[PDB]
Amino acid sequence: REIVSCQAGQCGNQIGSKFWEVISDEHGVDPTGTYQGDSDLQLERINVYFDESSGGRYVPRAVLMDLEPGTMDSVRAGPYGQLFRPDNFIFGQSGAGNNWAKGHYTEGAELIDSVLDVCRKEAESCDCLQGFQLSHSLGGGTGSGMGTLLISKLREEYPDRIMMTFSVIPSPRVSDTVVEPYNTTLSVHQLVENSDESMCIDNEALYDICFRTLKLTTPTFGDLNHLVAAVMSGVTCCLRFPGQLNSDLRKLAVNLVPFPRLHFFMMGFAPLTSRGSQQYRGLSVAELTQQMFDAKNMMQAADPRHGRYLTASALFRGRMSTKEVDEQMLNVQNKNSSYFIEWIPNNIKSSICDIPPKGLKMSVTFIGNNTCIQEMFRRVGEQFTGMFRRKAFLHWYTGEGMDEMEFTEAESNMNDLVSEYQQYQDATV
Amino acid sequence: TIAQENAKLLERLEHAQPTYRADKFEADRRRNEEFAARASRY
Amino acid sequence: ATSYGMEYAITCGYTTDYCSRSRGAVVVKPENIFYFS
Amino acid sequence: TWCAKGIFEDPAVTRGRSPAQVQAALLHSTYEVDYTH
Amino acid sequence: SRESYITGIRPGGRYGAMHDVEKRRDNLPDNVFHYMKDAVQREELLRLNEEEERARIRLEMFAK
Amino acid sequence: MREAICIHIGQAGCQVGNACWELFCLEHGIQPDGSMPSDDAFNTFFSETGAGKHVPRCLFLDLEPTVVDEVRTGTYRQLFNPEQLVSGKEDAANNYARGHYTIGKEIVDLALDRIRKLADNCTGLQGFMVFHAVGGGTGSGLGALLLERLSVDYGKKSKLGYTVYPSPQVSTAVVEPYNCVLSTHSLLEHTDVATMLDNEAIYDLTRRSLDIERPSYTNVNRLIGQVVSSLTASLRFDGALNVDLTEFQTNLVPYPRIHFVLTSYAPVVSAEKAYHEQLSVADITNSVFEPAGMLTKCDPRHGKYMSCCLMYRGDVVPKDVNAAIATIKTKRTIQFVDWCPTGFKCGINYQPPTVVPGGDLAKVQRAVCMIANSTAIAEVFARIDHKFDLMYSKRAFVHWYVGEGMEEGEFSEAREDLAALEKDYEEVGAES
Amino acid sequence: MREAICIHIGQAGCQVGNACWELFCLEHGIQPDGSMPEDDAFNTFFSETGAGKHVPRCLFLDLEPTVVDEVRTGTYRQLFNPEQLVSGKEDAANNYARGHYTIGKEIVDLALDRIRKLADNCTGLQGFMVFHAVGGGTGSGLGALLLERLSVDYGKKSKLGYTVYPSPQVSTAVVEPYNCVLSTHSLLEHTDVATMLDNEAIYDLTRRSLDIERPSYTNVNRLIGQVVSSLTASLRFDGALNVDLTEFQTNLVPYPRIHFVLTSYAPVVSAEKAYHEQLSVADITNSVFEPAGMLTKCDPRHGKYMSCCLMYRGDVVPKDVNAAIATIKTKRTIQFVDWCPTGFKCGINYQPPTVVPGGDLAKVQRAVCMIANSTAIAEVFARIDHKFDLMYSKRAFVHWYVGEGMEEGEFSEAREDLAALEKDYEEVGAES
Amino acid sequence: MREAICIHIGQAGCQVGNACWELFCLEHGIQPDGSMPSDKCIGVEDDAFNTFFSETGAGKHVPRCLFLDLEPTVVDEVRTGTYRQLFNPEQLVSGKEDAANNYARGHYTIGKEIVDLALDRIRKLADNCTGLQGFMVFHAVGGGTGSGLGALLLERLSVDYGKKSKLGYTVYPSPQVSTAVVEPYNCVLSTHSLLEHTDVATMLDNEAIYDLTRRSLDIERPSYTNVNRLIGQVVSSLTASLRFDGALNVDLTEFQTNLVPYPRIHFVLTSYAPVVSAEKAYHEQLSVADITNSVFEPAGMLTKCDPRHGKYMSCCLMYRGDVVPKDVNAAIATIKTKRTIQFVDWCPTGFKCGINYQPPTVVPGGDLAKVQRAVCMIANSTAIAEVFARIDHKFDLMYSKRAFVHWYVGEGMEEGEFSEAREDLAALEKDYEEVGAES
Ligand SMILES: Nc1nc2c(ncn2[C@@H]2O[C@H](COP(=O)(O)OP(=O)(O)OP(=O)(O)O)[C@@H](O)[C@H]2O)c(=O)[nH]1
Ligand SMILES: Nc1nc2c(ncn2[C@@H]2O[C@H](COP(=O)(O)OP(=O)(O)OP(=O)(O)O)[C@@H](O)[C@H]2O)c(=O)[nH]1
Ligand SMILES: Nc1nc2c(ncn2[C@@H]2O[C@H](COP(=O)(O)OP(=O)(O)OP(=O)(O)O)[C@@H](O)[C@H]2O)c(=O)[nH]1
Ligand SMILES: Nc1nc2c(ncn2[C@@H]2O[C@H](COP(=O)(O)OP(=O)(O)O)[C@@H](O)[C@H]2O)c(=O)[nH]1
Ligand SMILES: [Mg+2]
Ligand SMILES: [Mg+2]
Ligand SMILES: [Mg+2]
Repeated sequence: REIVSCQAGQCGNQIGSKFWEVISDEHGVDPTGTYQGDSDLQLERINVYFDESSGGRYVPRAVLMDLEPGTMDSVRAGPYGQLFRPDNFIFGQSGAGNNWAKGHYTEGAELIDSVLDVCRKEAESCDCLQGFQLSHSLGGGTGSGMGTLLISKLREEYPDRIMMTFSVIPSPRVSDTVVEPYNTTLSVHQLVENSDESMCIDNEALYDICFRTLKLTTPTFGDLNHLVAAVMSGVTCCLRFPGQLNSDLRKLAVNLVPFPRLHFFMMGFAPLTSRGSQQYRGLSVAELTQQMFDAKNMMQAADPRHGRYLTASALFRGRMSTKEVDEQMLNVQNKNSSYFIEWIPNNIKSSICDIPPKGLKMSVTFIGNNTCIQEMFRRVGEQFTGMFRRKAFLHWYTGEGMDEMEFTEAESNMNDLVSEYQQYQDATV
Repeated sequence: TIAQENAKLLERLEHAQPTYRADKFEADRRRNEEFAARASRY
Repeated sequence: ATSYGMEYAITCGYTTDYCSRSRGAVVVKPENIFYFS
Repeated sequence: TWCAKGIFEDPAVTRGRSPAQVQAALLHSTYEVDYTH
Repeated sequence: SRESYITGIRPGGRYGAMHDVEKRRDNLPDNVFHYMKDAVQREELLRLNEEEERARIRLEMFAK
Repeated sequence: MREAICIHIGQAGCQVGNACWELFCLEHGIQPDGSMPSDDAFNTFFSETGAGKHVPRCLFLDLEPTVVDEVRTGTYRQLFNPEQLVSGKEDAANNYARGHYTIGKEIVDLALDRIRKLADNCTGLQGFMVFHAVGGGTGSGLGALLLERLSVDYGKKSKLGYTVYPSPQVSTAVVEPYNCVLSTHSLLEHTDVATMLDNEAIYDLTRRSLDIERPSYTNVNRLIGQVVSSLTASLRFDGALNVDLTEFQTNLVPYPRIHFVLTSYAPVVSAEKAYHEQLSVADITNSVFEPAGMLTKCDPRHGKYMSCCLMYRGDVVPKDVNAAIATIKTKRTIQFVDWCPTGFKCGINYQPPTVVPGGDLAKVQRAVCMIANSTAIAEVFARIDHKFDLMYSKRAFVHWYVGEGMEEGEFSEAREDLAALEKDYEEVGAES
Repeated sequence: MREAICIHIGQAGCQVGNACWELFCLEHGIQPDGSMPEDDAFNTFFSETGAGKHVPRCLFLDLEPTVVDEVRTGTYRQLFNPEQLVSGKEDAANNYARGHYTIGKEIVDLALDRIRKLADNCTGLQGFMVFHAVGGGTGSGLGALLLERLSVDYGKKSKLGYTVYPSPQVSTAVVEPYNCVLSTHSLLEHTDVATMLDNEAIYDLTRRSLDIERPSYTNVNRLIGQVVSSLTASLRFDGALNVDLTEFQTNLVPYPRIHFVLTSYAPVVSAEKAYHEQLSVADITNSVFEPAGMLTKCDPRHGKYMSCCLMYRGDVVPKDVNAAIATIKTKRTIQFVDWCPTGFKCGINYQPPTVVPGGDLAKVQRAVCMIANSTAIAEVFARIDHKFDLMYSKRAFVHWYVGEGMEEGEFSEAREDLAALEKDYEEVGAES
Repeated sequence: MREAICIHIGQAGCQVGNACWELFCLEHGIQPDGSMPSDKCIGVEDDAFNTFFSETGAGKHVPRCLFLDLEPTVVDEVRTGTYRQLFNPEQLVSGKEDAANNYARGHYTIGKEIVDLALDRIRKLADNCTGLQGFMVFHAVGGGTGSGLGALLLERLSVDYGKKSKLGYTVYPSPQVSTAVVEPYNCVLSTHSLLEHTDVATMLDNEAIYDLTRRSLDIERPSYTNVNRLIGQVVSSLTASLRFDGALNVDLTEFQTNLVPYPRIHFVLTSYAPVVSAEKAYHEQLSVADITNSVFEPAGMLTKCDPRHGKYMSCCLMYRGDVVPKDVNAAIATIKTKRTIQFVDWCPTGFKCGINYQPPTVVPGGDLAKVQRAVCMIANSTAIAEVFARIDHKFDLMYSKRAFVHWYVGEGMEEGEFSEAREDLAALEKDYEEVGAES
């Protein structure tokens, strides 16, 4: 039932702060933690993401990780910074410096004991926790190294529980550092072997959505984090609110994972409308379905038309009618049969939740195990090979205890991950 | 290997036999007619 | 069941919520009490 | 730091004659609305 | 055909009748004899209780 | 006497049974508080109390707590017993293995405790009626486990499963064919009647025959509850022809392996078209027999009917019932199998159907529900096993099942007995 | 007539007596001031004084002043006599030797003086109900000394010791196995019937049958008081079968050293579940015989019942009493010893239980309390003396006992007495 | 009368025999010294232990067992164990150097210097036993000693004692959990002897016992000790019919003729139920029908061989306790009604049952629990072709370019023996396929 969350790095910390803003907004929780909602449904399942104190204040089941102390101070300065428990902030003195080795072997290892202690405390406080959640950016040092190391340790300590990760994959268009290929290659091979579902964020697609879907002149990281936080809150809405066809995270995982290696998912939201065209658009199930499968609505930069959908899941929120929702994906299955694999008859898992996000009459989050993630992984691997072929930016990693062999092994596991999707893309019955 | 036990499974499904023959039923009906003829003086 | 519909039945016996040994033959409730009118 | 407003908010719910009332109507459940006495 | 002892159906119900298992003992060991004696006595108790509940339900339904 | 115990397994089962129970309370004049403001007819579904309070003879049981807790917080909190309302902590997660080997084992013990308490409270238990969906996890695994335990405990006592099979196209889950093919074990071995209630047929019926723009699972469950009330009214209320569960059990099931039975109900009409149509018995019987009113997505014309049982409610006359039977026999498109000449069971009840306030069904003075076993039902098993074979040809989603205490050979034996089902369906449908 | 004396020794005894007396005053309609707002029905527990009010026939004997001062300053301060409310100055310090050989002797004289006053105030005394905890120090030591004095002084009067034995897993004390072993030495000789009221059995019963998250000593004492009230109701009020303390002690004790007996009570339900269940006599008897509805964790399947005494209260009738008896004999999982064919003692009273305002039990039209001697009791004694051996191997915590005027050999003597107790439990359990 | 000679070979055989004997002595009330102190429930001078124990003038009961290992660790552990007084100073042969996973070493170089003494001891036991039913060999084909010396010993016994019954209880390699790299070599080379000079060869792989202990016993960390405890339970269950009274009495030659339809088809499948622990003993209604269903279920099988994947040819049950002929017949009828357990077409009967009134004896410190009734399967089925299809595929994959062959060649072993082993294993596959084929 309960879900405990972890935020890694500056990216993960900002995204998690936005996510907790969204969750408190949905559940009627003030920045001081007091409950201001006017319904029984908001308070019925607040224990999934929150824990009550002696004074009645609701504290999130969240932990924060960053080797730079300034990120924690920024979280304090945030509007909902007072909501978090003060002892859940585990921070170092020297930053990772965008070094996976520093965040995974030298600075992350010497600090990971405290974060594991805090997650163990939260896990014991949970009556029966559904799983673990993590938000991180694989292109950084802290979000990649410490994030992967914590995924590994939590997998070892809790083998039955389910791991969810939100990994902000970098893109050459938004390549704001130089060691994105190194960090991503060195982290994907922990993500594949230690995360039950690992869904991807690309700032390129986030900016594309902000451009030609949101039509905002100058969004910011705040708007990007809100866009990812909305779907992050919607993927777990079934636990917190009832529905005509309720589901949960384990149902989503079992329906979206046909084979163990294929747990890297799509990610999308609807209805996303511009500030002007918002009043004129009639929000319906048909509009939601039309926006879900649109390429421009995906928040990772890879064309879904190129690949085939192994499977997909639609978390519809709002009081709806069920044959409409079922038929709006049946007809998509029928008219896009070339975009869906043949050996799976039903490639869509529809889940219905009664409560939509407040401020909307209707909503949906889309999570799909598409076969075009191999394009993004291929691009990352090509960049990694280009850098690694000539010892470029390698001494920084090697001097921190890492071995030259581990880079080759990470590239090899990337190749396995790519080849699986490659050979299921063109598979024939 | 998965093709190997897929072929084995297909063979076992082909060899699968229902509970009702309708030929055992016919044989039992022949026996039933024999018993009725043994009885039923008329 | 009477000709005038469902109606309270009249019986003869002591009604006691407190099943005391001594008060077996003593009326202790207004239920057994009747008044002329 | 500035964040845009109204991105994640529908006008019919947020702004209108009875925004609190429409929010309260939304925040009920399907069993509650369909199954009443 | 002749399958009654596996089908579990005889006239008079699934339960049998009382008899002296001491007489039916013939070179059987103590464990088997004890199992048989317990089975017979307990069978008799089941039969009495089934008849009692059947009669009680008859009476109740007549009273209704 | 003649009581029947209701079991509601999974989310679908709980919601269907909850609609059934609001309909039962409305029909018997029982408020959500559980009392009659102002006749032993409710006894078969409600147990009396010394304070004059009525408690349903039901067991809601789901491995996840959302639906049951929300029912607890709902209108019928004072109606439903605090126990017999079991909630789990983690669902079966749409997994037969999780529902039957990992999570169902820690809850079936208290499930049987509740069922035993209900049976002890009962006096004339006619049988069990189990509502669940074979495509989910809890409705598959926990349902199979509970059916196994009930079969080994209560013996030959009747168990009717009003189950929601996958529909040919309108399906929610992806491993739902796995769940169906694996629940085939229990729904073939440890149940005597299995009535299919797939959602696509409900949807198309409420589209082309009931005329509301956006009905949903609520309307689906209301109509299913109307159907089950039609089935149980024969023992609930007096009539010209009264049939209990075992009365029609043998009349509907010709062979132990042949107990999956199609269903249909009519008139399913709205208020606008209710008062302009003379809904005669012949008209409603013809509407039921037509595939337009058929309640499960399967074409009868592709197969042959083996045995129908008709439940008429209202002012239906014994002349009208067999006049409709004669017209049906004269009709050629509704062909019965050669070896079953009569092929008909009839039960007439003097209680007209009751319409739930705020619902979609219109008040009609008479109605009829047909529960019919026919050879045409081989198609649902054929399509579900084709889907199972397509997904199982290279072991998709099988690691989830085998990582939760399940063997590879369980899928093989499910394919084996489903195969035996289509073969013996075909062989009993074959002409002499 | 039929007077009886209650002696509450120790902290547990004092708390249990507080619960029992707050139950008894409400049972008899006596206000806490001692005066109620031709009634010779309270005589067994209260005596009419020279003021027109009623004073209980109880003695709260304890070596430390906290609990007795709480009683003297509580709501029942005007009810209890200023005497017969004995207060010590320093407790036994959780030491059997300290409570039996050093401080027990300077207080047992005045305890016996109070007992003499109670007895010669009484006119038809039947026996003494002793409430204590063998796990602790005072209830073990002073209890042993006082029971020895009563046994040598008052002759063969009934001795009903309802004491709180150590629980299998969690115990308040750490020398608690020592205290239990050294107190059973005396209770085996000077207690006609001994009843166990261990804490975790009551905790589990109140958690799973009363649906309260955190009941406490108050709630367990309320349950114990309900048990004692049910046991004494046979003599308090007239019924179908009235049985006295002497009447059931010989029925329950087969051999002189076989007198430690389990206990159970039903129904124990909350207000939420009270109005939803039809608490039939068969249902309550089955709940009693079940291992979840009993106040001792001596799993009856581990042994064989020797003699079960049942106390029915309310509208219970002898025929469904014996129907419950017969179905209990018919139940598979429990068996009786082969030399107790009868094995059953029954007593029916017409007075239903009375609930306490602000309490935890809902009003029930009938109830049943069991006191049972069974061979499964040897398991708790085996655990207790196994713990005793574990502590005594290293001579841990023995200096405290030997420094309070206790010989070291008494530990060993009690150890082989417990060994003989388990051996002859096994002997009487062995089939002929 | 009805004596049987136990012969244990190798480390696995020695430990299996140790478990079997520690079970037998407690089942017959024999102390570790070798004497029965006093029994009142059991009649005195009862010739029930005569089959497994030979009486001595000092009231001693010397086991009719021979231990034979080319290396002294296990036999010296037995000599220094708690059964030193019980076991004969002889009958406990010790070597000086093991075969070391080498069939060639166990059969050609080191086996010849100890086979003479092994046959000396065997002839001593045969002279002592006047009603010898047969020899029960206990070993594992994985090890070099158990392969080579086992093959040599069985060949010598077959050529010396004629048509005496031979029960070869062999721990075959498991599909994945295996401890030896040349184990496919040893297994494929031992099939000559295990096919020619063995009357009934019993599948006793390891990982099946591992899974059975991890599921039925609900114990997470068991070992070879628990594996041996279960295997001894099975052995005693199937061999106590000739030691205790029962409704249906069966001897070794009495049931091997039922098990084995054809001379080459004698490899057999085992299961045992109800196998429960102390906690789960009272949690189930263990009746005859329930225990028979659990026996026929593949979950309770003691070897990795799915019954659903083949045709059952012969099958006999060994019931112990308060079982009754009606109960076993009802169990049989339920099995016929069940279709997941379907027999071969040409064998209609296919069933034998033996009933013994002696319930199983639980060893103290073991994970088993007392059961009022129990039953052990032993069945010859066509499904056993798959373990051979796995082991020969493994052997061919290893033998593709002559791996580990030099070790065998250097120990006086012909190179073509590997090819001959492959050929008659292929024949043992083909005759299984032919006999399972529909007529
Ligand atoms: N008729 C009807 N079917 C429903 C209803 N709700 C869900 N279903 C069916 O349930 C199927 C999906 O299964 P799940 O979502 O796993 O629900 P479940 O069968 O109870 O299984 P669990 O969720 O694991 O407990 C859908 O295909 C629907 O056909 C309902 O209200 N009425
Ligand atoms: N049922 C019940 N048991 C109690 C209660 N209070 C204490 N106990 C039991 O008493 C045991 C400990 O002994 P004490 O409560 O100290 O009684 P005592 O030994 O006579 O008092 P001291 O000699 O001062 O220790 C614990 O193990 C409890 O099980 C109570 O309120 N109700
Ligand atoms: N069932 C069972 N199997 C065993 C036991 N001990 C060993 N085994 C297995 O049997 C296989 C072969 O046993 P052995 O013939 O004794 O081989 P070994 O132990 O190496 O000894 P050598 O044969 O002399 O080489 C080993 O690989 C073990 O995995 C046991 O006690 N019981
Ligand atoms: N969505 C989002 N992405 C961010 C934010 N801040 C940084 N990023 C992304 O995170 C990546 C760099 O991560 P980094 O800060 O080095 O991670 P760290 O080293 O663990 O702190 C860049 O590619 C950015 O696009 C933010 O506030 N929101
Ligand atoms: Mg569910
Ligand atoms: Mg004290
Ligand atoms: Mg060796």
